[PDB]
Amino acid sequence: ELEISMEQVSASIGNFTVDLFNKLNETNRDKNIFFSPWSISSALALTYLAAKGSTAREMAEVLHFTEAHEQAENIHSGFKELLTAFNKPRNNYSLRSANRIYVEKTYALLPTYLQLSKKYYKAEPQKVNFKTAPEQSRKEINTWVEKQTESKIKNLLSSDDVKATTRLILVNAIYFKAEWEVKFQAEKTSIQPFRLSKNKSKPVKMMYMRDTFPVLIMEKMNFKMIELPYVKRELSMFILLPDDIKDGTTGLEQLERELTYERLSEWADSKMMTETLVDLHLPKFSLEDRIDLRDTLRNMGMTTAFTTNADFRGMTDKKDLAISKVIHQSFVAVDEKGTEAAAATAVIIS
Amino acid sequence: HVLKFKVDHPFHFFIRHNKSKTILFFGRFCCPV
Repeated sequence: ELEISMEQVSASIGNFTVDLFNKLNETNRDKNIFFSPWSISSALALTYLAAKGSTAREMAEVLHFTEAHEQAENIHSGFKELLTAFNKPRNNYSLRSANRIYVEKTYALLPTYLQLSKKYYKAEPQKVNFKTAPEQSRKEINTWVEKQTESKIKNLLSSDDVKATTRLILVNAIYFKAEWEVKFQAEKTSIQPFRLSKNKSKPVKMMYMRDTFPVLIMEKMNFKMIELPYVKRELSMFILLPDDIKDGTTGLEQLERELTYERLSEWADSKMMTETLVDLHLPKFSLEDRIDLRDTLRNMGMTTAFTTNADFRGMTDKKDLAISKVIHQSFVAVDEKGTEAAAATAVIIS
Repeated sequence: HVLKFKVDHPFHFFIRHNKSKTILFFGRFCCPV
């Protein structure tokens, strides 16, 4: 039962990842994109727990909890067990995720919502003074996020995000740091050209090694995929690389046009993806980003939650709450030793 | 032979928890710096 629940949530997150990427890609075809769909889905799932009617239904459909309202209890259960799996005690690498509910001290929440939030998301409520101390409250939340992220997600919320009208902020944080199973040797790293397009390139620190990794060759679809395991292969970085640059922009036009999670799932655990000796060249790179996902989520079909018709009576008896912002901030650094990655998502309700 | 896997042009990448097959981070790198 619990195993199936975990598979359903993992599948929902995978579907959401592709949909989210596709929506982000529509407006920004030529920019770096990086996010944690785990963090975004976790924070919005904790929000969905409180949703009712069309507010809930739309969120469930966008997040792939349901197909396009009865609460998806299987999903909340799946998130619980996944969170437990990610937070397993260990000292061979770093993986942790946490959720928290920040609420206006004067605003009463339903006890049933708090016990369910604690059960399924390990989210405890912290009363804060939004009404007459929004800056105090903001810094308090940002400090917690810093602690959960080893200070890699620093000032999550700005003064434009937390105001006197703010009533709840539901936050997820995730932190990951691990060595590669097989680390690159720094002496083999050198300055090499990274080709942005057919007619453009820029210099980057290119890491190099010759070793054996699982590789899927898809000649017909013009791409290859490789898995780069972290220690004990408990997590991996997968890289999808087009065979060359075979279009007028980034080389990813075919891949991005044909991207589905069904395809991505089939590739990622394919029998054709066998252990292959490879001359691996990988850039040393780091990405940071920040976005308010309101507009994006609205364009994906999550509309009612951001309106004066929003219904969050799962957490309150009054229909006086709506989502104002969904702040997502991310960070990743890839180097010879491994990868450090981090993110936070803050659902701001007023 | 040795297969050339040279990541010197735009690519998608993601970090996965393998046992659960959960994508934790997803991205596209197409623009250095």
